[PDB]
Amino acid sequence: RVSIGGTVYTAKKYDD
Amino acid sequence: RVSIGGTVYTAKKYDD
Amino acid sequence: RVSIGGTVYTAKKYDD
Amino acid sequence: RVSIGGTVYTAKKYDD
Amino acid sequence: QQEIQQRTSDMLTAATQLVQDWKQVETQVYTEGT
Amino acid sequence: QQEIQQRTSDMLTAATQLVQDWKQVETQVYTEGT
Amino acid sequence: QQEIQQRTSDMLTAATQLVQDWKQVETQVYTEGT
Amino acid sequence: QQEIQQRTSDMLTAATQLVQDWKQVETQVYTEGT
Amino acid sequence: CVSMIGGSR
Amino acid sequence: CVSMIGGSR
Amino acid sequence: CVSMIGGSR
Amino acid sequence: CVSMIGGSR
Amino acid sequence: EVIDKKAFKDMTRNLYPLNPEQVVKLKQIYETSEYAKAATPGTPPKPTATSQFVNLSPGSTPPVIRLSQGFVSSLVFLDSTGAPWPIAAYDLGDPSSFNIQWDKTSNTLMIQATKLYNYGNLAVRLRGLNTPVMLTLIPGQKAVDYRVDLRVQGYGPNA
Amino acid sequence: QFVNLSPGSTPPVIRLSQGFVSSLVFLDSTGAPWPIAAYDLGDPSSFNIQWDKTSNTLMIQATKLYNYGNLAVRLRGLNTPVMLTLIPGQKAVDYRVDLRVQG
Amino acid sequence: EVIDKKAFKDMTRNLYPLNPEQVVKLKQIYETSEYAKAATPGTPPKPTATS
Amino acid sequence: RIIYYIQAVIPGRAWLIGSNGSTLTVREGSKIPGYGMVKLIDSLQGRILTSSGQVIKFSQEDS
Amino acid sequence: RIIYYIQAVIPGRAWLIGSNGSTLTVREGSKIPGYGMVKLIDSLQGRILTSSGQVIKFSQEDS
Amino acid sequence: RIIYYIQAVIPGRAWLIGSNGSTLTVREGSKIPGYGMVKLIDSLQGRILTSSGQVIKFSQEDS
Amino acid sequence: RIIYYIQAVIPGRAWLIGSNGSTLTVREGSKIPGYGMVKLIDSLQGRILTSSGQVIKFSQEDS
Amino acid sequence: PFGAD
Amino acid sequence: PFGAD
Amino acid sequence: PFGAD
Amino acid sequence: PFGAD
Amino acid sequence: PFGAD
Amino acid sequence: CTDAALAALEYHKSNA
Amino acid sequence: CTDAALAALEYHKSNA
Amino acid sequence: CTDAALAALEYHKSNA
Amino acid sequence: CTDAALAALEYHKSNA
Repeated sequence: RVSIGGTVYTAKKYDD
Repeated sequence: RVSIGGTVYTAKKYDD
Repeated sequence: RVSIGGTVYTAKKYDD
Repeated sequence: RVSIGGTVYTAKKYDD
Repeated sequence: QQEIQQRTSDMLTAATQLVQDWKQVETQVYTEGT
Repeated sequence: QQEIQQRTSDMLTAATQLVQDWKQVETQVYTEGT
Repeated sequence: QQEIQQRTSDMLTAATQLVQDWKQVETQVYTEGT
Repeated sequence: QQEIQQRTSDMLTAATQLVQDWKQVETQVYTEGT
Repeated sequence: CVSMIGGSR
Repeated sequence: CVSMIGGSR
Repeated sequence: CVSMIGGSR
Repeated sequence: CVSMIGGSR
Repeated sequence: EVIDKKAFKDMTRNLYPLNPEQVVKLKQIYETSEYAKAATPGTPPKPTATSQFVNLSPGSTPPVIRLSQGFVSSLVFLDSTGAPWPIAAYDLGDPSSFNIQWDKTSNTLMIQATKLYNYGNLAVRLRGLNTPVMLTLIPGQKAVDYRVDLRVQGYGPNA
Repeated sequence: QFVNLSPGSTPPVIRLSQGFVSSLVFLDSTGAPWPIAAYDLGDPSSFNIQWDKTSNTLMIQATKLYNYGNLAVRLRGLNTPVMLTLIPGQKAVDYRVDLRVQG
Repeated sequence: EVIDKKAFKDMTRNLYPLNPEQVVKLKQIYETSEYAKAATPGTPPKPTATS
Repeated sequence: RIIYYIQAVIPGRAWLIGSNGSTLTVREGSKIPGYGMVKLIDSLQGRILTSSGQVIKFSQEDS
Repeated sequence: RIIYYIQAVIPGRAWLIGSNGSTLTVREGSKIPGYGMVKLIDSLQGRILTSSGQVIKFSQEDS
Repeated sequence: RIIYYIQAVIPGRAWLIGSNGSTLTVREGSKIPGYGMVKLIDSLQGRILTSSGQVIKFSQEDS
Repeated sequence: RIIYYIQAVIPGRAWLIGSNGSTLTVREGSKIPGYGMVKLIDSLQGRILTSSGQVIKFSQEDS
Repeated sequence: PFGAD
Repeated sequence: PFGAD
Repeated sequence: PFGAD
Repeated sequence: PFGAD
Repeated sequence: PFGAD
Repeated sequence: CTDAALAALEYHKSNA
Repeated sequence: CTDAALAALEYHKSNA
Repeated sequence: CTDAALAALEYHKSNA
Repeated sequence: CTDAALAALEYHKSNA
């Protein structure tokens, strides 16, 4: 996932 | 950040 | 700063 | 300064 | 090392077209009834 | 070292276009009614 | 020392255009009412 | 020594144009009313 | 702020 | 005097 | 006699 | 006889 | 897959070489350059609307019109009673340094100095006047005459 | 603004902005419209003026950033033209100016 | 990222070789030259209306 | 007294409007009634330093 | 006496307007009533030095 | 209470229709009467996670 | 008091609408009745930090 | 890229 | 470029 | 180019 | 070129 | 070319 | 899916 | 977020 | 800024 | 300013 600020902010590992 | 004078004036490190 | 006479006349160092 | 005769006629040094 | 430049060129070629598509704005059309 | 001149060239090409875009001003349009 | 000549040439090219822009004077326009 | 000649040529080029500009006299215009 | 299409577990 | 686009922590 | 643009501390 | 534009102290 | 990430970084640096911060930097520099270019040297002429009395007797000095380059200076001609005095004709010496706009019926001339410091003169033959009105137009002064009310000595067709 | 046409009075100043429309309506001392007979724009490369020939309202768009000039507005019943100085790039932009001429 | 900053400095020096102060310098020099060119040598003739 | 605000400012001249609706124009050194004599005209900030220490600025409801 | 202000000034001539509405034009050396004789005409500053020491300048409400 | 279904969904906004025929539009964080505040808008699944734990989805008679 | 919401925001100016239907436009430092003086205008987030600590944002039913 | 589609 | 967008 | 702009 | 301009 | 001009 | 999205959203909110 | 912007603004104001 | 401008102006006035 | 101009003028007048 990447933010609206232009920088990338992603989660590590999450499963459902 | 850069001023309206054409010179650069930036903060060091500030997180919210 | 430069005067209307065509010659340069500038201040040394002044801050506020 | 140069005169209307075509010859140069200038002062040496005068500050106001 | 060269595959890096090849990949970057490919993404640049895609992105020029993508940005060109995003810049396009079709002007509105007004249709008058009879 | 040469990458610095390459970068300066790219940004100068960008800056000339940006300045040209800023210089553009579309004249106002006056639309009279019927 | 050659950078001096390069810089002088650059600002001379800028200054010729600047002076040319300053010499330009658009003649006034008189619009008559109906 | 050669810089003297180059300078003299430059100011000769300027001075011919200045004299040419001074020689110009724009003829008067007479506008008759309606 | 999140675009759902750029999702990865 | 501040333009928010040039924002960086 | 001063042009404000040529201002520098 | 003096032109002020050619003024120099 | 780190190749993809770093290739995208180099990619986005090449596509937009100017950062969003440096774009505002460049815009501010451009605006400052335009302000420096458009700034007049020294004090701009004071915009004044003056009134003069035109004396046509011999020995009197023709009135002076303070102009400025690219600015409109309007002379309206009035008789001693203050009434309008229409203009029969005008004659502009050195018309390469001044541009004059005048509809042929009215009494108002609008002169724009095309040159910085080149001064000249102007003749204005009014309706009922045998003696033409002589003026000297001088641009580049510390005052710019936006409007001048020239009170000619005679009595015009309006009383 | 109130336009004083007596000699010695400073011509009104219109604050413009590059690419923005500033509309001057010309009114007499009673506040009624005062139609425009003609106008004369010095330095028309820095200002674009739109005006249908009947009304009393002028629309200037500042073409250049900070290049200022002047403008003459000859009204219907006025022998004395109205002189204004147009200055763009200010800290205020006059979207509309109500000019109360003296006559 | 210092390469970006110094490239921007070089870029802005190349795009606008004349500083905002040097621009007013050049404008003043140009106006002075025009004033010298348009100056009448000696006293201009007195404008007289004779009879 | 009468408070003067900047109506418009450029390098050199500055057009001011007071509390009476009067319009004035001032230069680097020029007398202002009540405010003394103009000492400096900062066109970039829209400020005017006068001799009496009073500072002329754009009106609060105008800038 | 009568106070003379500079109406316009160019290198050489200088057109002056007094307090009576009268207009004159003066050169490098020229008689001015009450002000003596013109000694110098500084066109750049808009100044006129006379022999009596009185200096002719543009009017305060005109420059 | 009032049951809200998704009428349409896109990255960002989501147009919802309740049981009363009322139409609303919601963003990443936005108050919904009864459902609390929007916590997440999954546009691909057509889901909306709210703060109260209630999930807003396309109506069964509409998906 | 009177609550002010952002009607529109750009780098620099920001047009606000209050609870009375009044409309203002504010800049970096500008007096707002009740809210004090503007301290910062975040255009990207649509926030306005004032000196009194009150934050002006887009209306809940408008953003 | 989700499983609850 | 912030997180409170 | 100042700080009181 | 003077200082009393 | 004189001084009494 | 949703867990990863919420974790990334909170990571972006905490790290602007 | 806003802390960095305000710090940069005060740095620009103190250093013209 | 202002102090530097006034100092430069007085430098130009004293040194014509 | 004017001192140099007057000195040069008198120099030209004395030395034609």
